Amino acid sequence: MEVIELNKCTSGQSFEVILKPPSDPSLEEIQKKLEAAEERRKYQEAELLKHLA
Amino acid sequence: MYTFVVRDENSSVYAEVSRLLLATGQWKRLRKDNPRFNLMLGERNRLPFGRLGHEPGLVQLVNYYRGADKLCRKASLVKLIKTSPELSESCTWFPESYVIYPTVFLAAYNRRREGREGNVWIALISSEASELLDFIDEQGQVHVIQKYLEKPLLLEPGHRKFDIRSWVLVDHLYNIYLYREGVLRTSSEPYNSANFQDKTCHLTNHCIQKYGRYEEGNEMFFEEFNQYLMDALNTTLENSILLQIKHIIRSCLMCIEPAISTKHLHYQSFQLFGFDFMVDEELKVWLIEVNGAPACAQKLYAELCQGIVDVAISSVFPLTSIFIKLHH
Amino acid sequence: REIVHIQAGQCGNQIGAKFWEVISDEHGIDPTGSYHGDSDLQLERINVYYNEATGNKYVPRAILVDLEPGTMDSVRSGPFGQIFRPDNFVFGQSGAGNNWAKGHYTEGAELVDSVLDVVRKESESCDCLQGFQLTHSLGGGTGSGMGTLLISKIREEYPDRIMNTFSVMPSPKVSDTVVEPYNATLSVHQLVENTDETYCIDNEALYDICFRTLKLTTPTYGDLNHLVSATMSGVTTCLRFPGQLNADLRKLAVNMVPFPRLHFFMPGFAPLTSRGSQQYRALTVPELTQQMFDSKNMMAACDPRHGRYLTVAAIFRGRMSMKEVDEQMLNVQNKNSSYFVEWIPNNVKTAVCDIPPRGLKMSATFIGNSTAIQELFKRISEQFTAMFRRKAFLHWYTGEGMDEMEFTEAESNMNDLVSEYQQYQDA
Amino acid sequence: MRECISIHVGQAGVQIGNACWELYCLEHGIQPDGQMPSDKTIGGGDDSFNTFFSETGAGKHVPRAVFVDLEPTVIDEVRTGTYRQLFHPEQLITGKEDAANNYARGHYTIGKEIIDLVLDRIRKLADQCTGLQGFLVFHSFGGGTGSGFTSLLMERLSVDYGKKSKLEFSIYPAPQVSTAVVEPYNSILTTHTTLEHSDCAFMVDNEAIYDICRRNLDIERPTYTNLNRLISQIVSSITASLRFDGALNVDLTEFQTNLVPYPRIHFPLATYAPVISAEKAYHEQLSVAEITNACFEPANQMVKCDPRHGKYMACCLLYRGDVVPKDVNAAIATIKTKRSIQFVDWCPTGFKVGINYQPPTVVPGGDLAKVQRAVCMLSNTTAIAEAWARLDHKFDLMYAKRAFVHWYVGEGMEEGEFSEAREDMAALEKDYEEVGV
Ligand SMILES: Nc1nc2c(ncn2[C@@H]2O[C@H](COP(=O)(O)OP(=O)(O)OP(=O)(O)O)[C@@H](O)[C@H]2O)c(=O)[nH]1
Ligand SMILES: Nc1ncnc2c1ncn2[C@@H]1O[C@H](COP(=O)(O)OP(=O)(O)CP(=O)(O)O)[C@@H](O)[C@H]1O
Ligand SMILES: Nc1nc2c(ncn2[C@@H]2O[C@H](COP(=O)(O)OP(=O)(O)O)[C@@H](O)[C@H]2O)c(=O)[nH]1
Ligand SMILES: COc1ccc2c(c1)NC(=O)CN2c1nc(Cl)nc2ccc(F)cc12
Ligand SMILES: [Ca+2]
Ligand SMILES: [Mg+2]
Ligand SMILES: [Mg+2]
Repeated sequence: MEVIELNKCTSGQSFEVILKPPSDPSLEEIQKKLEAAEERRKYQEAELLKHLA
Repeated sequence: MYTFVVRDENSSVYAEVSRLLLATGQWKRLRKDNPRFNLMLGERNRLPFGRLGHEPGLVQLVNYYRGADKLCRKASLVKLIKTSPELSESCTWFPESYVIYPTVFLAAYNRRREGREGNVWIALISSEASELLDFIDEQGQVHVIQKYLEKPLLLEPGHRKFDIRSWVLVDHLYNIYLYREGVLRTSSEPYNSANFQDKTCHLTNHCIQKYGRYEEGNEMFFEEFNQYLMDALNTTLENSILLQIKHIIRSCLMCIEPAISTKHLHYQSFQLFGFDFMVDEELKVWLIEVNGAPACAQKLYAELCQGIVDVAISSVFPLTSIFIKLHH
Repeated sequence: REIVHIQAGQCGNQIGAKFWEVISDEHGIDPTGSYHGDSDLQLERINVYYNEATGNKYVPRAILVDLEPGTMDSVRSGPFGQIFRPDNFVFGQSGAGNNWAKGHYTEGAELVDSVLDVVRKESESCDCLQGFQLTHSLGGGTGSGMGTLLISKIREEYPDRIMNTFSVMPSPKVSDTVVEPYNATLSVHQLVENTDETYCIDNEALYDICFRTLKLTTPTYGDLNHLVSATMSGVTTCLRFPGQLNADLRKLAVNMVPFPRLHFFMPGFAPLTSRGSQQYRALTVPELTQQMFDSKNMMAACDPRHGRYLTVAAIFRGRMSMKEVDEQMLNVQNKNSSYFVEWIPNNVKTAVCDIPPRGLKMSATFIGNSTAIQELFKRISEQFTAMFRRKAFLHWYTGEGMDEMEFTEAESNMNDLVSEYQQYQDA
Repeated sequence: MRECISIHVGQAGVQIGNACWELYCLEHGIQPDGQMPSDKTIGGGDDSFNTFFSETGAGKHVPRAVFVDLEPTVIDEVRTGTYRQLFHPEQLITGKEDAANNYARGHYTIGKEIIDLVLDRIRKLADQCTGLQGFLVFHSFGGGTGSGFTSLLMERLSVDYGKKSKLEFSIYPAPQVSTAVVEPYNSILTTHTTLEHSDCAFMVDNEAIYDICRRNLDIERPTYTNLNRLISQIVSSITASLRFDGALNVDLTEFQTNLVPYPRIHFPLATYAPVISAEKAYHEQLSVAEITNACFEPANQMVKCDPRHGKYMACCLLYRGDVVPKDVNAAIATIKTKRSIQFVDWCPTGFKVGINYQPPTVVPGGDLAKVQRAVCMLSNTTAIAEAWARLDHKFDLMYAKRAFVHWYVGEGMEEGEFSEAREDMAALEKDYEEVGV
């Protein structure tokens, strides 16, 4: 069991202890997909308003 | 009323646990996928342990021990014996075993060669290595090889091999319960040394007996066999064999208790095990296989499945004994 | 989050009126609109249902609609009649004669725009309008035919607000005329399409509860409507009062409705009480829980054991242990887990509110989306085709423009609805 | 010094944010008006607490916090609470209509109309920062705002701050305290769309916190304030190294370095002991070894699961109070023998220890008792995948029937995002299972 990097200070201490060794999309693409869902919405809503008509 | 689902339809044993449970009029079987169960009589592979114990207001119990496989798989049982210090690479009740994959065995086989000592082994039984090592690759999966017990204890009349199966039940509290009824699965074929390719005389598998001469179903229960020991050997089953069996069951299950205990867990396990032993000519008991999904012998199904319900199931869900508590 | 209430026709105005009495008493608002209550819990969410008027008075956000001046004059004469904003009385004079066609196509058409105008004035006052709740029956003509015509028009003007109805089902045990199955099948078609949430207040179930369980030999509408005001106060608890939930119509619709057309809820109430006579032992949380799931307490004549619960909301009113509520509710599920679908995990939700309703110390209101409601829609489909296979009484409707075809479609949509409820009873 | 911005989203996010910020103020000696007597660098400093607070020319200490709820009710209680003066109005952003437990409504419909206003009040804070580290994002998996707005926010942050780290504190959905039946839809959806944007996420299954509150606090029916004060204790433990002198986890990049070797598998299990009731008049104070052992009992974990049946890739012990290295190593040595602690073969078996001498702080009149020493283990064990299986089963059950799907499609989303998000999750459970066998 090996302690390895004791750092101390006034607040406390820290250290490691080895027991054993080993053996993104774009702003445009965001606004695109987002605005595709708002079109898919306005379609579905215009069909509703068409059917009401 | 408690509730329970069923997910191993081939379970001869829990087939009966299910039956008796219903007949109490206080248990109800739900659909296999119903999550609102108290008791999971679960499947044998990929049982979904990570889903038990998350149902508010439901105390959940299951009939297997997550991690128990380490004791019930030929290759892992060997790894457990060598690495766990509790068992020790030296335990006197396990035959020499090595795990060889197919793509120090030889070393000890040659220290034996240097003594020209018995050098039979098993998987499948050979005497020359090359004979065996060429078999494991002929299958493709992992195999393990073990000192064959060239000088086994043979019942007379018959000059016949056998193994002992003891049924052991571990409850949610990790009490270890040995069933009083054991069984000897006996070969009807006089063990012949030179011809190691004489299956049925070397392998005491009830199935392999595809018989009935000396005992019904090549099966000798404990009353008969103790009497034979008393008459033929001037001893008793307890003294000559059972002491060592309770030491082995106790030792194996004490070993893996930290890995599988459900003492503070959010669900609970019990499990039934079948332990298989080999008694040699010196009246020494040997552990061969530990079976995690064990079939009982028909005469006892009534008794053992009612004892499961009392000790493992009604202990948790309440509505002389047929077991010996093995004390740790 | 304001709600706009609309009550239409004989039945919708009579139960509509009781609702406002009942909940005006729970929020300490009196027949003048002046608050005289003890707890602040009564006013914290008063705006969901009431508009605050100058002088710090409260005026129900209620639009009162009838093709006839009869009932509506009785409301104005009733105990809380003065609370209602008078501009919100919208009414014709011809009546609708228990005729769906007159409600929907001829007489109602004349009057609907004036209703839509009062709806508009109310909506514009609104800060965040959740949607609408309508009280009507499906068996006459105004509430049935005009009622659904309004619902169609509201959804066109406010396509994205929530539409909630309290729909009284007709029953031969309490029936004005023989065309009620015609009127209700036509309306049920409308309701499947244009509401998010409808509470199926069956007059069959109200009748039996009055006869078998309250032992009322000869039940009036006033007896039935006592049951209806109890359920209505119940289901609206978690919208009018502060609690852990603090619900609104939309969250209610999201969690209760897995499939858009299956939005017909079975209400239930416990303890069943009869007007005037107060019994003096409070119930025990186990009693509320067993009773509220009891078919004898359902307000839709369906056997819950003949279907599966898709979803369930349960509301407990009074001082009691939320531990025992948790325990008693977890226990009826795990006892009768067969009757809840496996494929919507954890489909029973529960809430508690400290204020009990008037007269009782502790009460449980049940809201079930059970596939057993199909039994209701089958009952009415049978009475519908019993006459329609002979085209009986049809002339009352062909005389106002309607075609036989329109009946075949409505009949057909309802049998579809029943098939859909049947699909999930086996899933 | 490098600043850290806290973003609290949804009801669960905001109410937990309150719990934490109040705890921070207690621990740092800041008052409900943001006056810190002990700070002598008035109107400034690059002290360690200054990573979470800015100072004012009038010497007020102000959370580097942004609260955002699609609905005014919860953040309003902040606007009128004991710490109303602490925050600055434009950091408390509220909508009008909430997401109705609808991932798609919070992400697409209502998300699009506020995502710009929010990223602007966020950048207003990034501009008072000399060397921004990144973001701590607090949210529920279950709420529509919690799940859906958060993943839209997470996506833009990756865009406007590609170089800054993002850590998550995520409330995982528990039926007992749950308000909605669609939480498994929202959970999978938001995990899939946030996975590659989050550097490290600490899950807190409300089931686990609730039963710790019943068992170890003798609270009959835990409230959110019970769960949130206990949850901010754990949060404090995990952030102390950013707000205090130390040499372990001093910046948000170390969290990924110390606890996340493979980047997808970035869900470290938290275990916390000891949780001791303030009603217990007589309490025997637990030792270093007793509390380090409690870190390997599942009944203390932030998520119920069985680390014996997985493998570790990392481990931190964060102590607060009367603890010395020697006692820790004796307790580690004693524990190593008795417990089933298996690391992956490409990782060293061993612990990174961190000790802060200031003992845990308890908000006066809470349910937690003062204690001389506490510890919070952070362990990246594959056994947490159990929670993913649970969540993914519940999701397969509803989705096989497509129950509730229409609510989502009806806002923009496509049935496809459902199976796409579920396949990611299926990828995730396979990753875990690879590493842990
Ligand atoms: N631990 C804890 N969990 C909470 C708290 N508040 C809500 N939750 C959990 O969050 C889940 C739902 O997410 P919410 O945050 O409440 O919803 P939201 O973020 O406001 O999004 P909306 O749907 O628009 O309301 C529930 O299952 C709760 O268990 C809290 O204060 N503490
Ligand atoms: N080391 C050894 N020496 C001598 N005989 C041995 C032996 N190991 C096993 N045997 C005998 O040979 C048989 C080998 O088959 P094996 O033990 O694999 O069947 P099995 O035990 O897996 C069937 P079950 O799972 O139903 O108990 C053993 O059952 C025993 O009869
Ligand atoms: N429960 C209840 N049902 C009613 C009441 N009044 C009428 N109904 C039912 O409603 C149907 C008649 O419709 P009605 O509303 O009176 O006609 P409308 O005035 O044109 O809307 C009948 O089947 C009655 O059973 C009432 O006060 N209570
Ligand atoms: C089945 O799953 C849910 C059912 C219902 C609801 C819900 C989830 N979650 C919500 O936010 C709205 N809500 C409720 N709404 C209204 Cl109006 N009354 C209620 C009364 C009791 C109750 F338990 C819930 C509600
Ligand atoms: Ca300073
Ligand atoms: Mg009438
Ligand atoms: Mg909210």
